[PDB]
Amino acid sequence: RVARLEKKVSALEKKVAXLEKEVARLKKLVGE
Amino acid sequence: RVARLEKKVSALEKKVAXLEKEVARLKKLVGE
Amino acid sequence: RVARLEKKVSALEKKVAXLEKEVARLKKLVGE
Ligand SMILES: *C(=O)c1ccc(NC(C)=O)cc1
Ligand SMILES: *C(=O)c1ccc(NC(C)=O)cc1
Ligand SMILES: *C(=O)c1ccc(NC(C)=O)cc1
Ligand SMILES: *C(=O)c1ccc(NC(C)=O)cc1
Ligand SMILES: *C(=O)c1ccc(NC(C)=O)cc1
Repeated sequence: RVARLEKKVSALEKKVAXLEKEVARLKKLVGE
Repeated sequence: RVARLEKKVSALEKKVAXLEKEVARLKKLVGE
Repeated sequence: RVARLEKKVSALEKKVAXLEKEVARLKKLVGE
């Protein structure tokens, strides 16, 4: 169960890093 | 401890999935 | 290993909370 969790958490880290980059780009595209 | 972590990870997966879908839709609306 | 996963999951939770705030703003500006 911990080895499986480690792999799910690594997959989440890679998806969140990306979303952060895509959201940063969208924020620039949309503007203020 | 591991059961509680499994619950937290499943909740994060459900939030990341969605964010991915919302981001995809926003990308289309910006012209990518 | 368990403490290391708890650290990583906490970090992810605070990055996903945010992404949800910034995606909520983008969706409001583009949608309305
Ligand atoms: C949990 O991810 C976990 C628990 C047990 C094992 N392996 C064996 C042989 O029991 C892998 C992973
Ligand atoms: C951690 O989430 C954890 C550790 C032990 C137990 N024990 C039992 C018997 O349920 C639950 C959860
Ligand atoms: C889409 O945004 C999407 C589709 C399915 C799920 N599933 C669950 C269980 O939340 C999340 C998000
Ligand atoms: C897991 O994150 C983990 C496991 C063991 C230890 N330290 C000792 C002394 O057992 C730290 C962290
Ligand atoms: C986001 O949910 C968030 C982040 C920081 C703060 N800070 C204060 C002091 O209210 C509120 C909400």
